[PDB]
Amino acid sequence: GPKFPRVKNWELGSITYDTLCAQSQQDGPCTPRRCLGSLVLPRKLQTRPSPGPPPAEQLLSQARDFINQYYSSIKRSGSQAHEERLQEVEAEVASTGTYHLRESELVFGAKQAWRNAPRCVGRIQWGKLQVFDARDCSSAQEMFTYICNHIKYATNRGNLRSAITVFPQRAPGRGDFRIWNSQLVRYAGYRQQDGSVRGDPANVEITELCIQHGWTPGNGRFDVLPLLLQAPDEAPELFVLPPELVLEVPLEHPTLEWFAALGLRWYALPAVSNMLLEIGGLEFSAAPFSGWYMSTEIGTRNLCDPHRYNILEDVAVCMDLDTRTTSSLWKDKAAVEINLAVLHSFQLAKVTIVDHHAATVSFMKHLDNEQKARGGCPADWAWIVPPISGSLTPVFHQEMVNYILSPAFRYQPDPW
Amino acid sequence: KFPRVKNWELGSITYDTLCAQSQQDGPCTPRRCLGSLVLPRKLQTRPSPGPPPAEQLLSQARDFINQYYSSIKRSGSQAHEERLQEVEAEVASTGTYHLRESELVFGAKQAWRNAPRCVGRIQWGKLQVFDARDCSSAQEMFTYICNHIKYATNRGNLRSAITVFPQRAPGRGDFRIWNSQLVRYAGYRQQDGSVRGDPANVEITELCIQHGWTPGNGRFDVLPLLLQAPDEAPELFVLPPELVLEVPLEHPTLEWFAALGLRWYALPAVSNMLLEIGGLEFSAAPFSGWYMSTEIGTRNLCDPHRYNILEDVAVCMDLDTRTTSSLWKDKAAVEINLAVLHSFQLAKVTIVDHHAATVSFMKHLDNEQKARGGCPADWAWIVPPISGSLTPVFHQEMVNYILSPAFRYQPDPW
Ligand code: HEM
Ligand code: HEM
Ligand SMILES: [Zn+2]
Repeated sequence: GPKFPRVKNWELGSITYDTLCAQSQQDGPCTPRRCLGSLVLPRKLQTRPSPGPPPAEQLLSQARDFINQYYSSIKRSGSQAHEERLQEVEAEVASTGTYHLRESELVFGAKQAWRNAPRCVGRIQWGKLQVFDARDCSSAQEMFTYICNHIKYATNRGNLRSAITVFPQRAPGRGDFRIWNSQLVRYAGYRQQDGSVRGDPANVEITELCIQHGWTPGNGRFDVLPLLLQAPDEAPELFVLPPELVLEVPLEHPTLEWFAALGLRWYALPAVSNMLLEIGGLEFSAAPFSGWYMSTEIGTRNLCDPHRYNILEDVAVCMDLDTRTTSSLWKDKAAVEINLAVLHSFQLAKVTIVDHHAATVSFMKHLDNEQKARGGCPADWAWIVPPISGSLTPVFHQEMVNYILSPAFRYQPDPW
Repeated sequence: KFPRVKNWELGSITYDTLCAQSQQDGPCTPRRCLGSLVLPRKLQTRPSPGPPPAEQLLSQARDFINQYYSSIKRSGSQAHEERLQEVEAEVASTGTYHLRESELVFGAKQAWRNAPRCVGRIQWGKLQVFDARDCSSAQEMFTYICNHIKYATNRGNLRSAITVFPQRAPGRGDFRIWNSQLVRYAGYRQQDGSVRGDPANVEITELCIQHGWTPGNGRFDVLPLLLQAPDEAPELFVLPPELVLEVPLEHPTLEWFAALGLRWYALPAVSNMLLEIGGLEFSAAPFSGWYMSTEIGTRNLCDPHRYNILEDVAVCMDLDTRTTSSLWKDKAAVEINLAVLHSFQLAKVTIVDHHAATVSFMKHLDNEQKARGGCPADWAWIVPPISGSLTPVFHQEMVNYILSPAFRYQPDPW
């Protein structure tokens, strides 16, 4: 049949062929000999800091592909404007070694990067992204201003709006604009004398970096961390987010009245700030983006991972479950109630959130839309299927093809 | 060259060097990963009307023989040398060769050990191997199969086993078991497309009927076996009821669960896969172990295209099925899995929960890292269908590749 990957949905028995993968221009980590699809950070995309200017011949090809993508999106491929733009880009790279995007090209590129993200289950929303152009930013202080405005706009008192703020692109010999923190909102992780951790263990390194840079630490379990912002060729500067700007939700349970006594909580805005946005070969090292949470991220991963808050046993004990044996399914029961508490609480506080059932059903719609629009959709099964009740959702039974398309969001090395 | 493998829960790292011994290609390429696909597009097992290239077969045979003698610490011995000559001599003159029982036993265990989708491999060394290569008819296949079932069931104290029927031969038809498993519940299509029983077994149910079976009309009617000897139409055999151990499902605290009339068989025995050892192919080699509770409680009973009982259980529990956010599906699923564990435990039938199973698999990974420098594993199949990240394997990166001896899918015989 068709010389493309055949994809089956085992629930419905339907079949599709992915032809979009034919457009991938960047190799992944797999080979016919072995599959490395489960690796979180395979040395592939990894945007290792490439100081010296990038080969003009390579950048040019990437730039042309992106410009072609842009003109195709507005249905003017081959037009005079299309060829003239191509000429402009080639001329700008010729005399300067790099080039710059027009406003509309950046908006298109940022949305495409999200659309192309294989690990994102919320892509049905890809067309609705507020793109803040901060390419005029010239200092760490100004970065903070842009970031605070982003947070205010995106949070919108609980009715969250997806958004991305784009700071100046990378340039040869010159330092990068960087946000040291992995997310705009992170809870401190304080190493204890006995080796344990109070707070979020995932943030021990950034917490210590903040202290090394003048931050006076607290001693709580949910202390919001300050931001370490870095402008070109300068040491990072510390900035404390005004409390009124960081919306949080105290967690309570719909029927278990004691759950609220646990003093648990989480912040409303998920905003990734350490990834690199790549568009037409241009690299935006500082381009924080945010959406809204799927409840399992908080209730299952953040609160129950053994290496995170690890609250499973505490909650199970409160529920008076038999934690001495696996067959009682105490972990399963506790996790369900914790996830329900997250949903209930966000709903009570009128803060946007989506449960894993609703999110996956919407992602299935997205796959259908994309099959028609582009002939496929790059998707990472291991990241799309939720961390709890996997097979109870539709995506579990849907085979997926994973590949890299650009524009794209990529991991990049830590600045320190 | 060698992939770095990290466990995100513990921060530990290892390097898989075993993957270098892989000689068979998977479906992935640097351009795109097809790791989530269930069946191969090409990695199938094409017909065998003609003898496989002597050179290819010979290289596979030698490699296997080398594996075998290394396992008994007699590599380079006189026995090793002479065995290689025997294989060389038989292939050169006949285009094929035959395994010794001791080698078949080693090969079967290795095939299990190499299965990337199996989370129960810590048990790989404990496998009862029944040599059924002296079988010449469907009737004899039935006798062997019944004996396999009796031994494996063991009154509830399940024991892993495999029965190996005659290997495939050039230009001759294969010995085959048409059913995907030795124990399967019928799936009867009714008036308006709906299905009574197991929807996964509609096609096989109809085949049985077409071949003379008198169909029942229940939700859990055990199907008869369609056994096929070379180039003969399949023959129908009804398994003696006393040989098929079943477990009535009830819940530890929910009195009404038993009223649902749910049940499941004790013995999971895959019968439609091919066992490949040293280039030889065994088209009929049913193998069995014991169930992990999620297979029954989550997939078999809750999959939308299976018994799909989630909503019935939810209503009996008086849950709010009005919206997804009440997590009624999650609550119902947990209780259903608890009922499975409780019931099997009560009936004294071997079963393992997903937490205990994954912990043992993590031990297996460590054991294999020391013994062979790695372990092929398919993440999507190792991580349980419920409570994925609540188990250790979720946080463990895995490398998937094909090693031989191996169990592989093959075309349906009809
Ligand atoms: C509208 C709400 C959104 C929802 C519910 C959603 C949900 C998710 C989830 C559940 C993950 C996996 C998280 C993990 O397991 O670590 C994810 C990953 C991702 N999402 Fe979305 N997303 C949304 C918005 C966005 C936006 C606005 C962007 C970018 C413009 C985006 C870009 C990505 C990327 C690049 C990843 C992978 C990051 C990584 O590899 O760590 N998402 N998303
Ligand atoms: C002793 C207890 C055992 C347990 C608890 C166990 C558990 C499992 C589970 C949970 C699966 C995935 C099932 C699915 O999702 O469809 C599986 C697959 C598999 N197991 Fe094991 N296993 C055991 C014994 C065996 C034995 C005895 C063999 C072979 C001699 C074996 C060979 C395999 C193979 C080849 C697969 C993949 C089958 C397929 O592709 O559909 N397992 N096992
Ligand atoms: Zn792969």
